[PDB]
Amino acid sequence: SMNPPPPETSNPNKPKRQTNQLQYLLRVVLKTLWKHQFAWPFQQPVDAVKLNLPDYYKIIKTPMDMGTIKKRLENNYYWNAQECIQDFNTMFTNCYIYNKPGDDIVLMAEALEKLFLQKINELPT
Ligand SMILES: Cn1cc(-c2ccccc2OCC2CC2)c2nn(CC3CCN(S(C)(=O)=O)CC3)cc2c1=O
Repeated sequence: SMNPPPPETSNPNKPKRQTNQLQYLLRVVLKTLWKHQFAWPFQQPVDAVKLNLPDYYKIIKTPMDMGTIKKRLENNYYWNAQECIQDFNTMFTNCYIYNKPGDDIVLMAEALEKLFLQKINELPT
């Protein structure tokens, strides 16, 4: 269909290894964004079938969403915090390059992104 398979969320052949930055990404960054009143469009992959968005996956090269990021963090999928930060950035980029600038979805992305960037400015060493 219009929708790709969702990104992989677990890695069965990697060690379990935390870093205090990965702990912060889950317990501070993701948890704060997840509970935000504007999170809901970003809590799962964009369902281009159900939302009737035939151009979405033509335009977006790297699908990403916070449900995938949440599962990745819970499964210790990321080897390092920069991989996770990259996924958040991708998610926001996708929204900004696809959607019309004055739309609610973009207003919502911006509020989430400000919060994200403020928490990343406080990323522990
Ligand atoms: C990340 N994302 C999520 C949703 C969405 C995924 C699941 C459920 C709802 C979703 O978007 C709802 C819109 C209200 C925020 C979505 N939907 N669309 C298509 C339209 C919907 C209507 N908006 S608008 C005029 O309201 O800003 C423009 C984009 C693009 C989307 C996107 O980039």
